[PDB]
Amino acid sequence: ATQDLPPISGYAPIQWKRNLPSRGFRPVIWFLGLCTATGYGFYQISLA
Amino acid sequence: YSSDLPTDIPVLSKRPHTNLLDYTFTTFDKMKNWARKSSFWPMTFGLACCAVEMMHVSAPRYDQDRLGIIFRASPRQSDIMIVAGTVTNKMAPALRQVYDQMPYPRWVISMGSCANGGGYYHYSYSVVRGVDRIVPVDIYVPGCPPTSEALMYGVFQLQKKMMDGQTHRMWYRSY
Amino acid sequence: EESSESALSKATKWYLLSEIFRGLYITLEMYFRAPYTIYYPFEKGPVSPRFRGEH
Amino acid sequence: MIPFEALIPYAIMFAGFCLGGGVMNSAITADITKRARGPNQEIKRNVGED
Amino acid sequence: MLNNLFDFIEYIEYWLIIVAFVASVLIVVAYLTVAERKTMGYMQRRLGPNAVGYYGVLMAVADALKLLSKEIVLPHNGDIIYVMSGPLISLFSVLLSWAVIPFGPGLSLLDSEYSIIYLLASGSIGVFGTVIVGWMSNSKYTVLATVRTTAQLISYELVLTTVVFIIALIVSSLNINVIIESQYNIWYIIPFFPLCLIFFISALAETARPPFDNVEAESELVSGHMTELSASPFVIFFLSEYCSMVLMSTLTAIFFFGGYLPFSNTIHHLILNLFDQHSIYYFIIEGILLSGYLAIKANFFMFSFVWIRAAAPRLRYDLLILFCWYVLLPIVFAIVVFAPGILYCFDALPVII
Amino acid sequence: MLQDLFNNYVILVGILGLIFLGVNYFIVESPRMDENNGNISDYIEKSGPFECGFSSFEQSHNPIPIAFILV
Amino acid sequence: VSTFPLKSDINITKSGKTLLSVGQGGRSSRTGFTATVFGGTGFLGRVVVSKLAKHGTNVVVPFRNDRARRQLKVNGDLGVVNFVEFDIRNLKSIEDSVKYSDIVINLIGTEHFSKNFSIEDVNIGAAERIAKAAKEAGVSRLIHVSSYNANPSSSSDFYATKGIGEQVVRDNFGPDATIVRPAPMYFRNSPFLNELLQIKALGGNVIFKKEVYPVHALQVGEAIERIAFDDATAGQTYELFGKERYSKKELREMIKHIIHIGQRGYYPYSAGFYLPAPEPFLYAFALIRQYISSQPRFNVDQLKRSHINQEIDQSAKTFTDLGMVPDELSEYLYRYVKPHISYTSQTQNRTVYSKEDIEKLRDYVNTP
Amino acid sequence: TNPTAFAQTTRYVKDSTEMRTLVLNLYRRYLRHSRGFVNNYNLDIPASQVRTKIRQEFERQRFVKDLPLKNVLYMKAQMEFQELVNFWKQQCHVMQYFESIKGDSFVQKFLKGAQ
Amino acid sequence: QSASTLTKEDVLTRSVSVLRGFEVKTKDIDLQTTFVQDLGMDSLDLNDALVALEEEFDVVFDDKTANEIKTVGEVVDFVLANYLPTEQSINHTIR
Amino acid sequence: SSSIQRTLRNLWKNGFKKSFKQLQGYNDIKSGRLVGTDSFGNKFYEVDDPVEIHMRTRFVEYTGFWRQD
Ligand SMILES: NC(=O)C1=CN([C@@H]2O[C@H](COP(=O)(O)OP(=O)(O)OC[C@H]3O[C@@H](n4cnc5c(N)ncnc54)[C@H](OP(=O)(O)O)[C@@H]3O)[C@@H](O)[C@H]2O)C=CC1
Ligand SMILES: CCCCCCCCCCCC(=O)OC[C@H](COP(=O)(O)OCC[N+](C)(C)C)OC(=O)CCCCCCCCCCC
Ligand SMILES: CCCCCCCCCCCC(=O)OC[C@H](COP(=O)(O)OCC[N+](C)(C)C)OC(=O)CCCCCCCCCCC
Ligand SMILES: CCCCCCCCCCCC(=O)OC[C@H](COP(=O)(O)OCC[N+](C)(C)C)OC(=O)CCCCCCCCCCC
Ligand code: SF4
Repeated sequence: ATQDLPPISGYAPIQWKRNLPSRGFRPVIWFLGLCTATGYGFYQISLA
Repeated sequence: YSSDLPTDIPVLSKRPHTNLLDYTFTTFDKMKNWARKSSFWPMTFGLACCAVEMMHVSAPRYDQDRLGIIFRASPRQSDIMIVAGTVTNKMAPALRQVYDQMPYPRWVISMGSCANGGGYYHYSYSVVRGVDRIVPVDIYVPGCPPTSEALMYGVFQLQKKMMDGQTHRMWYRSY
Repeated sequence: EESSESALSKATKWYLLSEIFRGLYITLEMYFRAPYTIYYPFEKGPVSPRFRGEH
Repeated sequence: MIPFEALIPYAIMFAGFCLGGGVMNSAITADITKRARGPNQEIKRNVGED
Repeated sequence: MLNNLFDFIEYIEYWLIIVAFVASVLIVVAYLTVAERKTMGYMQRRLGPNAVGYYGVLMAVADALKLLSKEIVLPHNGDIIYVMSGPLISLFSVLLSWAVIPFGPGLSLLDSEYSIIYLLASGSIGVFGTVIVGWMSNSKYTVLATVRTTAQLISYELVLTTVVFIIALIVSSLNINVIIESQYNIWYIIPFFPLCLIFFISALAETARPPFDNVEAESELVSGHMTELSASPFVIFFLSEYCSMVLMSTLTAIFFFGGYLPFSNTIHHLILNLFDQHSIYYFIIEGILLSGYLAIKANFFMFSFVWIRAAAPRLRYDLLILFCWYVLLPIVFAIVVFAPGILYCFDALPVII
Repeated sequence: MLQDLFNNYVILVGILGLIFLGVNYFIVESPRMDENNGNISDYIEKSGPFECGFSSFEQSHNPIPIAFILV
Repeated sequence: VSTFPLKSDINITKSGKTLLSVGQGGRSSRTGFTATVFGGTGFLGRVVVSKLAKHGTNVVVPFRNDRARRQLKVNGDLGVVNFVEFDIRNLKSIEDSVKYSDIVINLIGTEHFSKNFSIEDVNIGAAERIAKAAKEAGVSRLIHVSSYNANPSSSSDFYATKGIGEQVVRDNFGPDATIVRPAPMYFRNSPFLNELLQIKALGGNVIFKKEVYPVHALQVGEAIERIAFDDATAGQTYELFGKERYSKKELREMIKHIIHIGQRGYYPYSAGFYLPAPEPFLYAFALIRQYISSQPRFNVDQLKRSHINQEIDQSAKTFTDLGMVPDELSEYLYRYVKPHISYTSQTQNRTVYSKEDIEKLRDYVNTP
Repeated sequence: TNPTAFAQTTRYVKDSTEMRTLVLNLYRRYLRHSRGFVNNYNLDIPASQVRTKIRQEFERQRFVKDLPLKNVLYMKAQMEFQELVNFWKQQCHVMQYFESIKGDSFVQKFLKGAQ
Repeated sequence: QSASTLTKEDVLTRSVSVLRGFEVKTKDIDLQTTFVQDLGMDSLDLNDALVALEEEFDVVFDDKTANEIKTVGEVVDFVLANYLPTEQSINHTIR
Repeated sequence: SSSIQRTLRNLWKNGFKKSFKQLQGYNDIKSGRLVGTDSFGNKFYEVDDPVEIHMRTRFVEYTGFWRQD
């Protein structure tokens, strides 16, 4: 009122803990995709 | 050996463009002046707290790179020397050597009270009372520290001075 | 012998640079965000009545 | 939010490749075709009605 | 006139083609410097150059012209050999490498069955230009960069050369234009995704770009071999380094993304069907499309060159030496055996047609 | 395979490199138009090596141990 | 320099003003004098401005090159060194430079003529206008610097115009004008030494045969400081020269051994350290570059001066009248040619040439 | 932590005879490095003038009698020696060190102001 | 290659020449000539001569030897016993 | 804020002459409601566009075309 003070109920809570969730498929899926791409790529190379 | 010097020929800074060669060399100067004003490359020479405000000019809020301003670590690749901090007697010989290693054309900016006149440490036994005692200063930026906008204003003043250079028209008219 | 992840799983992340592409993706996100730059001298930063400048 | 000002230099670089490709593909092809018309300059340059 | 002019142009026509070719490469290199600053700026939430020419389109001109109007620092005027021999060798090496880059089918200045060898050989000469600057130099920071420069060459040269040889082995040809045409049905990114990553890593090492920017680490060796350079010697070295960035970005598009081949065959036919093949306008558009396909793929990797700089810290050069010899070399040598085994197994050994 | 076009490009590249040096030598204003500190061959404070401000020992021709010599 | 230049703390000018000096004679001290140094951005000008401003004397520096005047302000404290943009063809600009000055030093002079100024305009016209403007401003002292071989009847344009310049200055300003005739001056970046230090000196057989009496530039600036602050020097002519006579060929060869160009026997001849050319060819080349080259080259008049040796006017005064002993070139030769040494770089051992070492090297040069 | 080059351990010598030897040992080290001082700092004087200067400075404290003063004088001389040999001083300082230069009568000081 | 080539007479001859460049009392110098008495050298004058002799023969007197040497002959003996040629680069020897 | 649509809206609101002057000094095309003018002649505007960032809601239009102070 005659000063700078927080509200009666106080401020809402904030986020300060670490928030870095993992993303993407499992590593095995990426490995299979690499092998699938290599297999199909050599197939088209062989045809040519 | 008779010499008849005209008496009322205006000086270069006041001399208007009369013939075709005046516009030619003025075009030559403006192309160079625009290039040097646009490619404003200071040298990374942060000494004290004045350097922190110099870093915030490169901060995203002001982004000195948007004006073509890039800080170079070597005096060879820089044409602007920004003295941002206190110059001590132990540091003064190093400052002079670095200044001499900058190829011409070169300009010096004195930022903050330390570089201008010593500021808080004017009456100190180990502080130079102004960087102008060692190197010629083209513009003085006041403040302790000068704000990021204060430094940018000083750079704008220097760029205004650079755009008024008449190096090649001076050769045509004054030499 | 006490690793939680298999050798193939640890090799897939290592060979395919799992965390490097994660770092690249975060940097690309900022490329599609609004910058912070203001256009001095056409625009000015915030000032307060307590600010100290020319006397 | 796509910043179009950042893409301006890439558009000019894109035009840089197109300048080389457009000139080389057309000028070289035209020169070969022109010289295949005949042994004299009156046939290489002048195009007949028939 | 007229008759004497309409054959004079024919006499000088091919010089205009080369001059246009030189301008085409220079424009991309000139605006790569502007693009890199603009790209990093927005990633760093700044703007990048926008106040030198309308929206920053003259930023490259100002940087070049200002440096061309700078004093050349040397012990004596006659010492113009020492500070210019290095940059000139580096610049000539990368400019000559562009001769074998085809913007379209047969649209390369130099066509030869050994274009791959000429490409690698010409690039290796550019390394000699960098080490020339450290010619018993009195500058300690220049000397340290030369030692690091040699160390980086030992890292990427074996890895980069062998990866290119695998692509040549797959096509059984050392001609760049033949390699491009061999990717009509499949782009080599799919069968050789590990090699494309390895090639890009070697390209970063070759150009001394971050995270392999140990030669010109500002926080380690102020400016590296360029700490004593100013005015034209700095420009030529700066031009040569960025010319390599464009060249390596274009090479990545050629070896793994089909070069100038269209993204979609159907779209390519539709656009060209709007033009008559009996008029020169078809071949003007055709050159724009084919080079436009190359430009889009090349601009992506030039974007990626900037992208990795703004996302990864610098790696120590001694760590880079162990990285290439312990990891990259065994992998690439494994593939150079794996690939012929696959091709022979399915009776698909490559021939040139 | 004809390489006359390639030869012209190589000739232009060699000439192009000299243009950059020639332009820079003919564009810069003379020292007298600048602060007139004289020729660079006399300005020893400028032509000297860069050592971050402080002059140190001159070790131009000292041996440099190399830890990756075997590599 | 010393610690206090004035002989007394109170000085009365020729115009009647009383000037009091304050301080011990440092940067913050003052002498009460205001001086105008025409051509203060030149070679000798920087030495003169440095000596005057370092003791507190106010210096007004007319200038035409904006970048060249910046380094002059470092010499003095705040408000000591002042700049006025001027041109010798603008009368108002010159009158503003001398309005508040008690001393005017005219260092304006040239050996070449350009598209805008002739030798007469600078050596005679500029000197006359400055001298006449100084008198109308009531300047107590005027100091004019002519050349060493100033002679109005000389066959060289430079020497003749310098000789006429001495007479035209005394007529305008009056009998109270002091004239200085300095010999070729040696110093850092000195024009007299720059020609000798040039590796590719075309026509060295014709040009480097001139014999002179080189004098230290620091002493010439010191002498001007003595003359300006001593009213007993008014109306006199001073010939500033060294005791030892030297020929440019002796200096050229002595320098060649100091620079160690001869470490490789083939190099001096291959690098072009000797360029023998006929004088008619040098005249043609000098004549051509007088209208093609945009920078002042070796011109026609300097070719004439190579055949004229420095002759000393015995009637004029010397360093002895000013209470000074001329410095010997042998003492200061090494420190001014040191920047041009090829390698040095403390590799094995620096070869420091002392006063005795230089004199011995002179004997070696003349030894066949 | 390893001490820098030419660093000595500070010690208080309680014997006058031992102190004399230490000064003599340090005196020879200055003379032996005189040529190194000329080369490193690029002086305009030969090494012979440097040795004369070194002798003059040493002779200024020849007749010092108090042992506690000798230890401080010797310690500072060792610090000065280390500073010069390690090229820690800038070349300007050494040039001014050798740039050190009948007094004026009563009237001459009186006419100018004196002190 | 790396071996001393000095002789007692040559070392003594050059030792006398160095000592005659100073303000010694007597120009007659032999092996038995003492620095303190015959040459009239004080503390600093003696050390100046010793360092000057070091420069001629490219040797360095140790602290104990320099603080106890009395005659010129002891200087000659020290030079003969301790002098070595400075090691050259690899190119000087094998080429 | 860096979108091309924002530039097109400001280009239409300002017009050719107003936007070209901004393209010479401002390095940005901006539009806003006029707030007032000072004695020197400068014009001051406030931006109601919701896509403008915190510190960029007020700007000045200087009298000069080539130089701003
Ligand atoms: N060895 C020597 O140098 C000798 C010197 N002299 C004379 O001493 C005087 C000092 O010259 P110095 O310093 O030694 O070498 P400089 O010849 O370089 O000095 C010439 C000075 O006069 C100025 N000057 C020349 N022409 C003009 C002009 N039209 N308008 C304005 N200023 C002009 C120059 O100004 P700016 O630099 O801005 O162009 C410069 O400051 C000269 O008059 C010279 O003739 C004579 C004998 C020996
Ligand atoms: C060929 C080599 C490579 C290309 C190099 C190009 C460099 C860029 C040019 C520098 C820009 C610059 O300097 O323009 C900045 C200057 C402003 O100068 P100021 O000092 O701010 O004001 C002083 C000027 N007054 C007093 C008039 C305000 O604009 C001008 O006066 C532009 C007007 C001139 C005419 C323009 C149109 C004529 C055609 C021009 C194109 C052929
Ligand atoms: C398709 C060609 C382009 C992309 C090629 C590279 C992709 C990543 C390869 C390794 C993935 C891996 O190893 O996956 C594993 C990791 C981490 O998952 P984790 O720790 O196991 O999660 C824990 C277990 N969960 C799954 C149950 C939660 O995933 C990633 O970090 C995926 C990265 C996605 C962001 C970047 C994608 C776009 C890249 C930029 C555009 C070129
Ligand atoms: C068979 C499939 C072949 C796959 C081909 C690709 C292989 C790539 C290399 C994998 C190994 C590796 O990155 O190794 C990491 C090495 C060495 O690490 P280390 O010392 O061994 O420690 C790690 C091992 N630990 C955990 C057991 C101790 O250093 C580095 O951080 C190198 C970083 C290079 C980053 C370049 C990215 C540029 C952008 C590319 C995306 C456009
Ligand atoms: S002037 Fe103030 S802010 Fe700047 S360095 Fe000195 S104390 Fe720090």
